[PDB]
Amino acid sequence: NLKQFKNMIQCAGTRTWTSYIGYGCYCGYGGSGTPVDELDRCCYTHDHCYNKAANIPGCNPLIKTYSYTCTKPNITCNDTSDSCARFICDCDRTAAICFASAPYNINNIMISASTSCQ
Amino acid sequence: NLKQFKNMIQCAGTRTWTSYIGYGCYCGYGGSGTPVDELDRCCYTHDHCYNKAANIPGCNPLIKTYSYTCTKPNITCNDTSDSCARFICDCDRTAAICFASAPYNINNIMISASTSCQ
Ligand SMILES: [Cl-]
Ligand SMILES: [Cl-]
Repeated sequence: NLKQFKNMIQCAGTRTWTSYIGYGCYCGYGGSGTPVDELDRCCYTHDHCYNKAANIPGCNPLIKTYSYTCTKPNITCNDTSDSCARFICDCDRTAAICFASAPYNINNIMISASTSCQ
Repeated sequence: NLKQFKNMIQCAGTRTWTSYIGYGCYCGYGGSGTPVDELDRCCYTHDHCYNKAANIPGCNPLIKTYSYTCTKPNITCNDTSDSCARFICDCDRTAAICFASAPYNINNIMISASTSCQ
């Protein structure tokens, strides 16, 4: 679920979830336009991943509790049988690692209302 | 913000927000397909409202705190000057009221993976 995604974020990276709350055109709730950079691209993919999760029976991306472990900075998704669980854990793990590896452009914090996200 | 929306939900209606965590094709996170009914259309509109809220400077739908009052079952949005606050409070008030007046088809709970939402 979301609380797990937040912990995965700090597991895999140096920045916590709050630094992404309002980044670019896609980090944080919804969004539109072209993802401004790699990081934004990360959030763009994650949004879609969550959308697809809904296409799975009894699967809610924000409340679904999955199984995972953190051996800082390593994240491991343990689910195999529970498809919904494995799918969402993958979404989050992917995003968490993506966030960690991508550069954070302070120039792109707060642009969702600018030409950039049109 | 989201916490204010939850309270608005039980202010205006009988059912609380948990009642709308996994309903139709659009209640809850994201969604796709055709809203199956009135209630689902309520959620469909809200989602769009939130994602339009981003096109406002310093406006994040999930964390922006606005001014509102609840005189059960009446919700009043107080903001005039703070455009972001005013716009978002409206999104939430509209949804909250829409949820209250719309019928709750239990038959439409858990269908996001079915043919209904494609
Ligand atoms: Cl398993
Ligand atoms: Cl005011």
